[PDB]
Amino acid sequence: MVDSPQLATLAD
Amino acid sequence: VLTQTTSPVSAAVGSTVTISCQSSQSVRTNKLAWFQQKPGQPPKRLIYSASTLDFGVPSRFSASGSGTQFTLTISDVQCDDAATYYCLGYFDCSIADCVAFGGGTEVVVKRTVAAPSVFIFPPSDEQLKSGTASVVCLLNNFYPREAKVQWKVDNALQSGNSQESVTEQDSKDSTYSLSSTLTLSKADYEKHKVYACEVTHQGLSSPVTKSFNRGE
Amino acid sequence: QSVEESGGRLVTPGTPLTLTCTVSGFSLSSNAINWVRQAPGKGLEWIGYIAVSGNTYYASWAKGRFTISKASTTVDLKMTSPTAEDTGTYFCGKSNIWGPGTLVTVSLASTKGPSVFPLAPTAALGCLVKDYFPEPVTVSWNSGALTSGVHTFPAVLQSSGLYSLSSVVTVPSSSLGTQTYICNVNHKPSNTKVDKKVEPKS
Repeated sequence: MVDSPQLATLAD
Repeated sequence: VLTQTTSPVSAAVGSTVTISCQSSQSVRTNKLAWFQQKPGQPPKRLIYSASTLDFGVPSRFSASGSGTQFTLTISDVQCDDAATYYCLGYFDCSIADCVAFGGGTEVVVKRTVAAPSVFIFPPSDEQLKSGTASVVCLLNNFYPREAKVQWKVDNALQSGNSQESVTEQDSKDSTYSLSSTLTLSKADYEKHKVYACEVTHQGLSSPVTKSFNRGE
Repeated sequence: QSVEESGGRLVTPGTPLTLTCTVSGFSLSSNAINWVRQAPGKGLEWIGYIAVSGNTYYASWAKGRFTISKASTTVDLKMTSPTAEDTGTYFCGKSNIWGPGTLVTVSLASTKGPSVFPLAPTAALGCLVKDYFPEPVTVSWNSGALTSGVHTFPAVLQSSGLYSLSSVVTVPSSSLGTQTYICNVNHKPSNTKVDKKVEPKS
């Protein structure tokens, strides 16, 4: 699992 | 630093607006999003991945860009779009902050010119019974926002000692309202007779003064 | 689905305050959570996030001043040593999902209930909600029966360090005085509720 703030991709 | 079009941007219903977002340092991948925020409310995402609309978002909104130039376009601008728009980008952590917001661009809805109606309110006996004294001037339902409010106490121009609050742009007719409050000590208030509020605005062919005499 | 922040309140400078984001309708095991804030009138500022792994990341300016952690259903934001600069609304969330925000006030001033003065009277009438601390206050009219032509202005911070605001309504001059006009002021931080009647003087 890579670390991502989930802000500019569709995180849903 | 993400730098955005300088506020405000005003446009009329049906018109188009375009908001720029420029990065001093190239944005990761194409990981950029656009957010909308109205006052008192949390932010809502309109775009993600630079171009892609979120679910439920009006097709009026569009966006493009890469590297260090991004743009949000609002076609067929509605009264509903009066808000502040923020871009947000990803960056390499260990070169800079992972995430950054732009400065934000405020959008105003252009409307036909509408004069304020002015009301002056003296200090309540209730307040004067206590130590203090506030006199309030009300400018109701006007466009555009720029308006001069000058307080006079026995023709003495008051400066630096009032405060003004302005409402957000009305959802139906796009008008503003404004309250200005002049605060004096009761001692000072007792000294003078004529308290007046003078208003200068586009929709007024000549300034309007609303005034009252203390105890009359 | 949603999230909700809580724990915002008035505290003195240096008082280590923790805020809480409560997840609902999705999982912290598959989702990341961000803290964002906003000084009153100013723009949005990213503070940091916590990945699904548990790894935290912070803005350069936030390092040392802020600490994020996560339990099973909640995410914390510990403010290490708050100053007056830290006053503002704080939002938790990611992507689509953002809570109503919780309001943090950092100051030396004491909580203070407002006084409520009438602004006596198409016609205008109102209420002056004066000298309270901290934010916010709520105002309505006739317990929500009067909504039309109402303008409740943003609060200002006065010379004295206390807040003031005015709520105002425009009504037909015919209705005064057939119609009762009462303003409903609530300032939860001091549990002060007040229903002030507003009428013509003389």
